[PDB]
Amino acid sequence: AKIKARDLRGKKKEELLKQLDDLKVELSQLRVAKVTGGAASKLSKIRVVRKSIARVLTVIN
Amino acid sequence: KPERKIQFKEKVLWTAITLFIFLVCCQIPLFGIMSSDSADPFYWMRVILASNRGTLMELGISPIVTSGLIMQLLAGAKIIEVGDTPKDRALFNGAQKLFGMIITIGQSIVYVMTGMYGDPSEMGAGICLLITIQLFVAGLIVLLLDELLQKGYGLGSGISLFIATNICETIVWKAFSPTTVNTGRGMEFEGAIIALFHLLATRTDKVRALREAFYRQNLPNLMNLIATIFVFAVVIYFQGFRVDLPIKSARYRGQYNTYPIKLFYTSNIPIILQSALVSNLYVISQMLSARFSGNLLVSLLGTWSDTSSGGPARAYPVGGLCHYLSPPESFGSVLEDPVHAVVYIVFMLGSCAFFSKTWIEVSGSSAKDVAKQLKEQQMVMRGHRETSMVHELNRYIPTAAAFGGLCIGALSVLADFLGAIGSGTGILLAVTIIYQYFEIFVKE
Amino acid sequence: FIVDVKANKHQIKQAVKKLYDIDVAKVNTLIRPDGEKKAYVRLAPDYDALDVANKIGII
Amino acid sequence: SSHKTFRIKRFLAKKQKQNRPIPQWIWMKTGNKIRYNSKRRHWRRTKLGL
Amino acid sequence: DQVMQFVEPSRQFVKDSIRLVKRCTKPDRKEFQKIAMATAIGFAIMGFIGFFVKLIHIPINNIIVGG
Ligand SMILES: C=C1CN(S(=O)(=O)c2ccc(C)cc2)CCCN(CC2CCCCC2)CCCN(S(=O)(=O)c2ccc(N(C)C)cc2)C1
Ligand SMILES: [Mg+2]
Repeated sequence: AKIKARDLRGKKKEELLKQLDDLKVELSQLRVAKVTGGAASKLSKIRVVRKSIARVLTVIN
Repeated sequence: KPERKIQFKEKVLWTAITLFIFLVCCQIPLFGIMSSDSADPFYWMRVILASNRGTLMELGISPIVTSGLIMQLLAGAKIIEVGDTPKDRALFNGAQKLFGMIITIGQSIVYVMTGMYGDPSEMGAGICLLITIQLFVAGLIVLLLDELLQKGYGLGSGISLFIATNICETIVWKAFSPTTVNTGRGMEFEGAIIALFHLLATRTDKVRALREAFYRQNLPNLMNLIATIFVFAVVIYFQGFRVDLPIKSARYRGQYNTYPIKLFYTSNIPIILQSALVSNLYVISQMLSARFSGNLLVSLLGTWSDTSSGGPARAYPVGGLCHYLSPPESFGSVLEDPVHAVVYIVFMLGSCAFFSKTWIEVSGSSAKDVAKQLKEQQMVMRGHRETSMVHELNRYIPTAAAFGGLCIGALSVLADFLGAIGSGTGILLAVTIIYQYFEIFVKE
Repeated sequence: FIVDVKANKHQIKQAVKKLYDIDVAKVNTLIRPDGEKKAYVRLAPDYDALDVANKIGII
Repeated sequence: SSHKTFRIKRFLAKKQKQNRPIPQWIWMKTGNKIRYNSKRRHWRRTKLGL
Repeated sequence: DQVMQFVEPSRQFVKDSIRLVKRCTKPDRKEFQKIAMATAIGFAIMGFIGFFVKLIHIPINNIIVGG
């Protein structure tokens, strides 16, 4: 449920980019759900997906 | 009946004491009846009325479940004005109970003519009157409780509670009961679970025990209980399906609310009416056929014969179009009579779907009505006028009603096909009936 | 759609085509009084907008 | 003016976005001294400079 | 011919119905367990009251048969 930077270090670039793409599409779905009216549970997840994207990008760089 | 200040724990206690008032009538057997040879006008018909045999409340819920329709029918043609003042109000509720006594008199005519109560001459006019009056007293405690509840002392509506502890209790008895029935093959208790434990003592062989576990036709089969839990679970998952509509206050910022549109927009009315039409087609056909027979039309409606099914023989629509509408008795019966088997599905599915679609517009739950409601609660949707409110609601409401009817019909059909304990109509009533109680309790 | 002010019509067309694997007939963009760019994306005739909106989540 | 530049339109957009009142859940935080938005601007009264 | 207008109500019905199914929110797994446990404890309590009812059935009908 929680994406952490400790276990992303050994992985190589390809699956890191794949996971980044999955996080991006999840974030887009979260945003459209927020606009059309969704549960507070889905609203709260936006920050966690944004921070997971930040973690993945930081590890890549 | 008046109203007073009440609190939630006192409210559940009031639901409790009302349910034991129901239970003392449900448990105690009636006296003065000495005719048990027939005892099968319709199993399904009894369920809708929550009626009983040889019990205090065998009277049924018919009057309380119809009298209300008469008041609504008069209002539509505006024949009479219902109470709009407290003294006028304190009348219809009661007068309806008095009209219920007239409905009980109709039941007394039905009881003597059907012959389940007995021959009219053998009881005699006076003795027939004594039993009819005594049944009305058992019904009357329910009818006065209905007025007490109608005012609001009772939680919601008691009609659901009577079914809630009527169709479910029977499933609970089938699951475990300490009475033993012996054909001499083995010693087993009435409860399906107890019967399996008794079978293990009866037979050392593991294979015979698994054969009994799969198939135990004379007693409730163990497999049926497993199916009953599975069908309850699938109906729960279907019950959850909802549509979230962004609803916002007309004068506040950043306020996010959702107006829920559940898949089952009509919660139980399609099934209560449907379980009602299928029971009726059969109930009149058996009664009319017995009084007057040898007419091609009455045989064409239905032919009736009783075959024992792990209990007393049940009159089946052996002949007539009601047979095609009638359920398939066995998986082999579906193979042997796909026609009636299938007809049995289109009529039930279609009736619920038609009854739902029509129920949403009968009860004032249409998109326009609910939009008007949201208007009197100063509720709006973001970036939308009220006409678009109606249009947005229309995108879901009729489709939601139709597919809710379709889903409940399909779920009942699947539950019956899997051979779970109890009628599919009964299982449907139980889940929705508990859910209305569940929402009130969570609301507390 | 709502997009950012740094997107060309070509970029919007390409982004929609990749994200939603559909075809775009044309794009008309304006900049709202509040700041972000609003894009009207007209699809090919053989694609209807209602089913794409279904797949999106807005109905 | 209907004819306007991109930066002028952007500045106008920011100023318009800034003109909303405070959220009702602000004033009943703990360490709060704000009663209302005191920087609200009306188009008739103050003329935005420019 | 007329068969297209016969099946078009069915066609739009299934189309808008699977559309609604796409729109309808699904119960979450944690929510599924929560609601299932709530319905299960409700089942248990009504089963308990019904067990008491069916067990007190026996003495009262035994008495009635006796008198
Ligand atoms: C009230 C009814 C309903 N009916 S109905 O007659 O067609 C009828 C219909 C419409 C109206 C307006 C009135 C009556 C049909 C369903 C019969 N289910 C079958 C049960 C199923 C389980 C296993 C035992 C049998 C029993 C429900 C009670 N029954 S009852 O058992 O037959 C009965 C009731 C009272 C007496 N007494 C002593 C007066 C005797 C028998 C009647
Ligand atoms: Mg001036």
